[PDB]
Amino acid sequence: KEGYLVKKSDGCKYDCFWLGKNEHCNTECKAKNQGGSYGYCYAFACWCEGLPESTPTYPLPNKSC
Repeated sequence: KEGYLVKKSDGCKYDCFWLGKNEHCNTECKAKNQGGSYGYCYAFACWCEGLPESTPTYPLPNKSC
C-alpha cells in the first residue's frame, strides 16, 4: 500500500524540498514503526510504499489539514 507521510503536528501532509532521493524520508519510512522499504519526494511530498494500514497515513481519520 502506498501513501503520503504526514506531519504528526497538525496533520498537514508531510512536505519536502530537495526532490529525488533523500536520507530523511528514506529513514523515517525505513523506521521499524512503518515497515516501508522504498520512499522519496514526489514534487514536494513524501511518497512511501511498504506499510500496513495500522500506520497513520494521510488522510487522517481524526485530522483534516
